[PDB]
Amino acid sequence: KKDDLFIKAIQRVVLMMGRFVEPIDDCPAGNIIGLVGIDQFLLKTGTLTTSETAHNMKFSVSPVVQVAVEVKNANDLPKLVEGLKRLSKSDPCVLTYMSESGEHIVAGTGELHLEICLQDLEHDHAGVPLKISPPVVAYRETVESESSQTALSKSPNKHNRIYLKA
Amino acid sequence: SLARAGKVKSQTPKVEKTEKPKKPKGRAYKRLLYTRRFVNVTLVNGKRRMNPGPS
Amino acid sequence: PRAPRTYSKTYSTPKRPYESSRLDAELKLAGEFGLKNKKEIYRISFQLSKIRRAARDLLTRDEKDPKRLFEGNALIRRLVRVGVLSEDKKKLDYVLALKVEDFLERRLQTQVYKLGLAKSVHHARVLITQRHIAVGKQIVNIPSFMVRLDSEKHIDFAPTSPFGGARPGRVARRNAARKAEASG
Amino acid sequence: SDAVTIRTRKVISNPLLARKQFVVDVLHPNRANVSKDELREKLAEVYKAEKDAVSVFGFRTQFGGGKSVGFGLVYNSVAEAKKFEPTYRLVRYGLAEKVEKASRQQRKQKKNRDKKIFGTGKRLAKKVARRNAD
Amino acid sequence: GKGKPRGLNSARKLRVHRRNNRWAENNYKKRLLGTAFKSSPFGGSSHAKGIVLEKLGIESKQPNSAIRKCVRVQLIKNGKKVTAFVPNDGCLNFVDENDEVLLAGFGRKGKAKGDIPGVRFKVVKVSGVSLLALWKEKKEKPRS
RNA sequence: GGAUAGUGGCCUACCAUGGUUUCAACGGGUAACGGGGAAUAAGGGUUCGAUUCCGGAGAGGGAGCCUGAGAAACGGCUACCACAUCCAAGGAAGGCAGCAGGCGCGCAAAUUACCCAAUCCUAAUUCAGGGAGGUAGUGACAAUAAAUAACGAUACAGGGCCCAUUCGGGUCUUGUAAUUGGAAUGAGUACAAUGUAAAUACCUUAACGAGGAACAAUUGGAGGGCAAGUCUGGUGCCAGCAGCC
Repeated sequence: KKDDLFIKAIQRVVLMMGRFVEPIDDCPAGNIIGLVGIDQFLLKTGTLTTSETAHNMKFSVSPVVQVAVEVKNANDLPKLVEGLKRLSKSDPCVLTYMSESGEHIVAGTGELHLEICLQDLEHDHAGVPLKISPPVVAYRETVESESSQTALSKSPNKHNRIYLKA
Repeated sequence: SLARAGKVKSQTPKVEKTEKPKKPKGRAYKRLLYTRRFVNVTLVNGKRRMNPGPS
Repeated sequence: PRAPRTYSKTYSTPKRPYESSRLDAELKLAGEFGLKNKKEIYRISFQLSKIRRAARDLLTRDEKDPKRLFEGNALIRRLVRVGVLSEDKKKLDYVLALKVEDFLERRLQTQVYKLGLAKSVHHARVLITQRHIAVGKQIVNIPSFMVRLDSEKHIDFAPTSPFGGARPGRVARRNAARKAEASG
Repeated sequence: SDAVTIRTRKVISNPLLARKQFVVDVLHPNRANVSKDELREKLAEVYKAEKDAVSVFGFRTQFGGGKSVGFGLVYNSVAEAKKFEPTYRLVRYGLAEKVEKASRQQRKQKKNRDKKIFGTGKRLAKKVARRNAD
Repeated sequence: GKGKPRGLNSARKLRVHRRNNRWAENNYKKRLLGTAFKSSPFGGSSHAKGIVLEKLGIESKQPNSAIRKCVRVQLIKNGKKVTAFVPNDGCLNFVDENDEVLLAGFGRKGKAKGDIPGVRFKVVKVSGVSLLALWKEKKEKPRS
């Protein structure tokens, strides 16, 4: 069954030389190479086969710091969404997601991630000014006694009486 | 109160579809129309009614 | 660079499509002669529209005009060739009196019924779309064949079909195989 | 194979290049179609030219089967066919061999590579080779 | 007689008189003056995308006592405040905030649709997901 | 008199004060390249026409120039303007409104595929080259045709008419069936053949391919215009419906 499979054809294979990419006709059954034309949509690193079945092939310090990002410019929602999507594309270990805030909280294994995505969201795919926010929190409530005093309810219809304990 | 968006939509009861073999379509649909409207004389009483309620 | 390919619609919806005076009579026609859709019948109305318009501006002028006599003589030859026009009326007046049926009973969907080989207009469709009738020497698949008054002398069953020989049948052979396997 | 009854139509001869052009109609009841291999030499015994000197192309099948119409062409002699018939059809018949070649881009990439280099490059080759050596 | 001249060589007189008369059409006038281009917030466009900023609770006219749950949407190319109306029930929460909705007309060609004033356009798509298909539970709207 | 290949205020020195204009000059806007045409309709007419054909303008905005018969050429250069690549910090290399493909933009628009086999063009020329072009891929922009189903036998209900032997048969019918039966090809499979530069497409045809639980056809409405409920359950000026009332 097709889970995340696509049948796009190879555009061109290349061999990079210090960002001076030169064209390559074909490549052997080994050695690392550069490839373009079939990335397009991507979520995480994977592999590629040709046969029907074609059976084929964790890091230290998990992301810890969560920081919300809000763009200063008003008309930036499509721009912000595109920027975060291609940031996730370019970051193989990031785990950003909307969370409760819904502002696509930025994750990272240490504050060096915050430092690098500073200049990233400043002069990269986003290319827009923005400010940071304190990390989101999630605090619940509970009870620890047995309702020493009874409860009551009031309404315009005063005949409704409720007596409950917690 | 804007929170009442589709208020009655939520209060409506849950009714599911009933099993029914598919009605033939194409020239059979035109055939099905003829065999029950013109040649059929079941409903020709006063106005040639074709969706009457329970009377 | 390419030469554009000419195309033209062969149907036209009426100005009033929402009224009960015409749908009932139209429902009768589709059921009587067994037509799946009704885009075909507005096409027939389009067929009558062009000849009526061609006839309308033909009689606007006087007689003995060389183009008028050619167009009149050429036209009446077509209708008598297909058969929608009788063989004893060539006064350029009956070419305006055609009604919707006259261009519709000439359809191959009804010719086989008139020959008694279908027993119903809908069963005739069961002989047409499944290539079980050969209006000419070669098998056809078009219900709207527009016979030209000479197919009746040439009509015959399809060669590669039952009642025409050369084969017993497809599912008939399959049923025989099942019977032979069950018997053994 | 049931009553093939091969038959030609509109046969005209032109000694300009020694060929006979005609359109052939074949009716084959109880048969799906006729392949090219046996379709070629059935004209050999009716025209006495040669089995492989004949040439046939097209043969569009009419709707419903049992009849094929297309263009057929017979040749005076084999030796004429080599330098008259285009080589793109001898590969279909097997008389000639299709020249092995890559796609059209490889020739374009090669052509501009020689275009950007002036001369044979034989003198430039070792001078660059020595320059990279030291 | 009968007003307009009927002279053989008078053609230019009633030709220009025709031009001034057809100047009074609602169709002729705004077609050339570009009111749909310089004043309308669509720029001659059948549909346009926008960003919802906040919601509105505008009431209706007599004799209806109801609110249509209108929303405020800002365009991109033009950039002026524009009101929008939620078409169907329960879609207000799907157009709550920060949704890349698309605007569409009402069929009135530049006036109020019904009993809800201050509104002239409606929304049919949200972030590439149509509202009617979601109302039929055919597709899903991405949260972000 | 100069320059042009040519006539000409094209330009030059002199002379005259003139030329057009309410018969719409001149200036402004054009979501203005023009035409051949397209949509719409008895007629008249209105709108559109960048878009396959013809004639014009452009290669980011101008200006200048050689070669060349033919250029103010930009897939030829020179300088500026605003972008913009490589720097081993001296310098050098460029203008996709050419074929694909990318970004920003937008309601809005496809593949960085194969071939000169076709219709031609170019050169020294039959042979070579051409993202001119053709083929294929996406594609519900628009056009044509056309699947999703029919036919027998039993149980009811009928119309002429035969006996007038009682309300008995009903011999020919047309429909409803918690009735059953055979024949029938198509979509999808494709052995094979034709097709095509090789294929992928069409038709033919070994063979596999319905009994509905199946091989499942939807978009809207049912107060009026606008034909389609005084049917059932839920909400009760609230949700809402509604292009109009």
